[PDB]
Amino acid sequence: RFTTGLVYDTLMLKHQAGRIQSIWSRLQETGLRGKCEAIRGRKATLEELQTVHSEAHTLLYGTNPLVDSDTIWNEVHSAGAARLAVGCVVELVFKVATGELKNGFAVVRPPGHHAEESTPMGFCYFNSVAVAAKLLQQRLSVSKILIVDWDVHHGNGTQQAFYSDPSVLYMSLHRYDDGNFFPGSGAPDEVGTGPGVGFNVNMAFTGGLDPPMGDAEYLAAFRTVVMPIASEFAPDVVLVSSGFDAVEGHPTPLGGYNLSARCFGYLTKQLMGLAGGRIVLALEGGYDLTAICDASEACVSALLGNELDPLPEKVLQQRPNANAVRSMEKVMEIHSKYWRCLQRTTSTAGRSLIEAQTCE
Ligand SMILES: O=C(c1ccc(C(O)(O)C(F)(F)F)s1)N1CCn2c(-c3ccccc3)cnc2C1
Ligand SMILES: [K+]
Ligand SMILES: [K+]
Ligand SMILES: [Zn+2]
Repeated sequence: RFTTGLVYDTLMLKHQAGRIQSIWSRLQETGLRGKCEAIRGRKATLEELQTVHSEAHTLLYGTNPLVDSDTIWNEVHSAGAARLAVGCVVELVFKVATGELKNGFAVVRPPGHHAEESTPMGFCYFNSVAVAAKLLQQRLSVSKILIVDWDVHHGNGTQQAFYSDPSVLYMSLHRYDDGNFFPGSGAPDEVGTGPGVGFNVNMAFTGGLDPPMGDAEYLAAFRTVVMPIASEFAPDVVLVSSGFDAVEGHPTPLGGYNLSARCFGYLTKQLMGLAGGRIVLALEGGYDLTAICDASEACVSALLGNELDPLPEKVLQQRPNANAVRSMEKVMEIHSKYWRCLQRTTSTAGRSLIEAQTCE
């Protein structure tokens, strides 16, 4: 059936209910699982992993040496789970990209976007989303790939992986606060290198939690930075590093923002307007079970084409806070040098959604 894909595998579970098991259960209980096609995953091959990572890294963490969660064998299993997470994502990406499925959501762990060429970090061993993109390039010759990363932390590995490639547009929305938030990378001025100059976009929020960024601020960032640039780029496939740690309920250092889960349904629906709807979302961060389950539900519902719960009038009427406007305007200023959609006008970043619409 030409519909929404899901990927999930119990061999990724720690105990052999955590995050991915709670999400899977929510999708079952709400009936959304019933409307999707659940595919079978597989371990990534060592060669696939080596499209992004070094042979030495892949051999060390990818190979089995041959479980109490409070021993070193917990981390050995997590590295195994990571190898499996990459093959689950690759499989879903290819089924959507070939037209077998319309779109997809990958319920996987551990996350991948912090993993660098030969350095695991931030709970990440292998960069699943980056590996998928490389394989779409090398095996299907896909001309344009947009990667959107809306986990609250900068996706340092994915930026690295494509920093000189103009055929892949990497766009990260993250808390930055002038280099004082993990992992410390992803300044707005990091725009790419060589031929890839201008094809790396760091929508970096600065100013701290005075006040925290919420729905109005991210919707405005999408209106002003993400969709204008993404539309002009005109990708053939969209991949999303879909972390949900920006949702309300994730405290100050391991989160700090007050997004609603509902807002991610709307962000998804917007992204569904590109690439003919060829979109796959892969779970990254977020850890509050209720928040990540609410958000995963909202995203899958959007992908299935269901009618979304209307955002509260309060959100639609809210002008973004001054820190958010300052942050958006700094990003636009830098990227006007590279994108026609940012050269034409002056900033309307301070308007609410209704105001932006009314003035059009
Ligand atoms: O910010 C992170 C994250 C690592 C990975 C994060 C993620 O992006 O949400 C991912 F990768 F899991 F999806 S978020 N840190 C910094 C704080 N931290 C800690 C803390 C230790 C002491 C006090 C507060 C936090 C343990 N491990 C970490 C990793
Ligand atoms: K991000
Ligand atoms: K790039
Ligand atoms: Zn995160």
